[PDB]
Amino acid sequence: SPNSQYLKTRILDIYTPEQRAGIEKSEDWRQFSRRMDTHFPKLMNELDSVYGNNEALLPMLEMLLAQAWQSYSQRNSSLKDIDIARENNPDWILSNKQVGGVCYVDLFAGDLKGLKDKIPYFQELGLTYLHLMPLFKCPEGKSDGGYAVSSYRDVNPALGTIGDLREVIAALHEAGISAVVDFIFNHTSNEHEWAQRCAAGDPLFDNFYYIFPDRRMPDQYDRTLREIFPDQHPGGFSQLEDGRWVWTTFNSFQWDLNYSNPWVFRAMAGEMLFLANLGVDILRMDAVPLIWKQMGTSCENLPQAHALIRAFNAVMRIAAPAVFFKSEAIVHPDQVVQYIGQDECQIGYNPLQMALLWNTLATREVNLLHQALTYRHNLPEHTAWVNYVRSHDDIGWTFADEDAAYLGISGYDHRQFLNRFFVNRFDGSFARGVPFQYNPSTGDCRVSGTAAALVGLAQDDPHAVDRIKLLYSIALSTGGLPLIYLGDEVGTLNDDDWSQDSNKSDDSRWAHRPRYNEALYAQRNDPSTAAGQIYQDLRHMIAVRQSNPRFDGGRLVTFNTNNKHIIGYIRNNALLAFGNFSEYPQTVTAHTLQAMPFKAHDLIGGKTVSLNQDLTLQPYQVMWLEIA
Repeated sequence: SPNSQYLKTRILDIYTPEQRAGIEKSEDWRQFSRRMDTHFPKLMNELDSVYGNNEALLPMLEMLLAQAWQSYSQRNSSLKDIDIARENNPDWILSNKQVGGVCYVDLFAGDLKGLKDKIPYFQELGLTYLHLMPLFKCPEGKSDGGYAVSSYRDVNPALGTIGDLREVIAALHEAGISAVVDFIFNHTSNEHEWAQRCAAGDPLFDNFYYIFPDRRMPDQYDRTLREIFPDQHPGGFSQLEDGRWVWTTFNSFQWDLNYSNPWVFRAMAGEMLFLANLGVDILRMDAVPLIWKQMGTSCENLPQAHALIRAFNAVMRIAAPAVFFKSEAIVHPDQVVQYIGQDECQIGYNPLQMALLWNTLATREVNLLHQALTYRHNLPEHTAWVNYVRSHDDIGWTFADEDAAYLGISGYDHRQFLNRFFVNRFDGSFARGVPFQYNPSTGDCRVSGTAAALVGLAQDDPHAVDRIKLLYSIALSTGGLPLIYLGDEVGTLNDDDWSQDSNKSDDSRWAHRPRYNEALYAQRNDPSTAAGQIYQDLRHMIAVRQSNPRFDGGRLVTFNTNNKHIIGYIRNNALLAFGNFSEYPQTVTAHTLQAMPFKAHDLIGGKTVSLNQDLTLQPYQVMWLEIA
């Protein structure tokens, strides 16, 4: 094994003796060299554990670090300031000041120039964090909504150019907003140069994917593979026109990159460095669990997958310290947290909390949510959750069967009910959702639909607006970076005309992917409209959250309310939150509140609340009570 000093002197060899002396004395090299010393041992250890005595490891690493230096050398000085800032403030992600949003550039604002025009609106809403959906080249028609990448460098012409993208990031940065983009590193589209060249038998792209001669290995692999999109194909493999079979976890036009090849890592680390230099603050690590395969296993959450993401982490610690990771691990809760670490993904989506928010609206019972908040919320130091109500994807019921069993709940049966309820196939259901990927061999099913459609706003349920307010309050107050699915703040309903479009007809997720609703955004300042009610509520909660330090950090302690319909938790021993999930008034008794101060200010309603008597919460009422 080499070391940091060794590789530094080999990196410098591209300069003639005269230049070398000037480079070694410079600021950029000093910082790069210092960071090499601090972080290279982690990088070496992580890559060694995956590749071992692979002949390609040394020369790949020298090539990678040579590019890391070039990349950091070129790096704009504005970004180097954020590098130093975040290097000295690892907990920036954990501040109550952070409130995030997500949107498609096309659907929300037409193009990138239009998105830039929407930046004053984001400031009005209070956003410090904006996730922009896949921006780069993708095949015509079906492309998993941008997640089948055909070019990591060529921006979608319908969205604009790379120059427009740079202007956006710069304008966002001026407005105090972090730019967040997808790092689609598990797979490319079948029309990507790498894909074509690999399949053509170009030796330069040998083993960039997993291509098999026949069904022998596919059949063996399929024994233990989960099916993500059963509607498209069975198992995890698709057949090429020449009869060969390729690894396709998702759609058949999405080919799994082969990380068992150390050159695929270098390739993707090179793409990561490019995104860093555009000024991306947070990379959303798409489909993290799938990047390592092994016969006999589910090819999910494998030790080598975690190792590799930690290798990517070290590359950023060396060449772009500002760049943080957002893990997309939509899996078992035990496996979800294993991606969250300072040396892996600093943050990650919190599907457990999200799925239970919706569960609790359906059952009216807080049990699973309480359990999850009690035992699975707190994280290691310098890490945070991304708490959300809805997203661009379907909802999966990813609670732990083991957890639910402790509460005498059958996981399988409960998911049957949830799916039936949220697609309006249970008596008296307020939800108006659409089935997604019903699998008849596994009984599994997911749910599409917007937040507003799932709470009952489409049929004007009198309780609808209060349900949205309740859900977002919890995402905003539990601890973690809250993410708003833009459009939710005005109660945007489904695109009910999704399925008659043949490019979308087999993908029900398009139902909750509607265009900018001009009518609802026009109503946002009108307190008589649902759009206005929702908007003022969320804006108020965003304001409170950002200005009140009782929300700071990601730690919480649950408070047993002794009412099965009411959630309770405490932040920083100073903010006590209650959330009523029943559509009827519900009471927290004087007996339960004995330890609390006699009176407390409620940041939601603005009133003083007397806690030395019974406390009756209105249907779906939320309280944020300052107790210290």
